[PDB]
Amino acid sequence: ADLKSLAKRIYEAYLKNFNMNKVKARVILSGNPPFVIHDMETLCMAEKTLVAKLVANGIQNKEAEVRIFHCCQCTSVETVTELTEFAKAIPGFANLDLNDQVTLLKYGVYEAIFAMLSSVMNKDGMLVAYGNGFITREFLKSLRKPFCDIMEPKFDFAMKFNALELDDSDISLFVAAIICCGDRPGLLNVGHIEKMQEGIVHVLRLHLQSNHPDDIFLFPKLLQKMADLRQLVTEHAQLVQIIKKTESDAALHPLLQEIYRDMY
Ligand SMILES: CCCCCC#CCC#CCC#CCC#CCCCC(=O)O
Repeated sequence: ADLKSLAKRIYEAYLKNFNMNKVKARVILSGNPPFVIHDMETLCMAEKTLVAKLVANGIQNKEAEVRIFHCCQCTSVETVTELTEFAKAIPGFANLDLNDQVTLLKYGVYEAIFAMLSSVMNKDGMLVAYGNGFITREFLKSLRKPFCDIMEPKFDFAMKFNALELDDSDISLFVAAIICCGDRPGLLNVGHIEKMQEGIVHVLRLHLQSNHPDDIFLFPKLLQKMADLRQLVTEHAQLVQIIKKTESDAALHPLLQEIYRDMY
């Protein structure tokens, strides 16, 4: 009935459940300041401070590229936990069957992750380790294949996404819409999910109209970004499969393995 109140509920749930938001990220990115990781020396320095356990194995430590990939996985795993609690604020989600809830999150989490990753990215690098590290885009590109191909497509998406100049009130509803997709494979009650999707997308459309009167096409632009994210995730899963088969040391967190299993 009152779509403005619903938009605010989602926004407040977004601020409460995600450790990073765009406002907090910009404060850090503008200038315990973040340690800058721009080469192997500064990577090893940062690890010894921020993730000492990971490099406390002496000569048995993993290769630098594998340690980085492992840190990315940890971030993903944490964002999954945050996304699962955020989903409860979406009208109708908690009323869905448990199996449908799992399915929606299975296919949505990485689309949501790459969307929200844009908030901690600029053209030179990205915030990591809960805002305490900044790793340069060029360093990540300098890694040996195939690890240098992980983040660059995400930077490419983020640069265009950030040019839309969304704020957290927009992003929170966008992430909600990502989760409420009625065309996910294997859904039980597609009808109820489609109605849930229609409701949240209705809220998103009205919010964008009020919050961005200067950009009349912003809503269709974001619909297209949702399609772009789906393709970005499919391509990411393909890369993860190559790493799994060709990099014996690059262990995949079990929760993420289940997410990728039978996805695409
Ligand atoms: C001392 C800390 C050093 C940080 C090193 C670093 C780094 C780079 C980074 C980072 C943040 C992130 C993320 C989510 C993701 C993803 C896709 C890949 C994983 C997955 O497939 O889940």
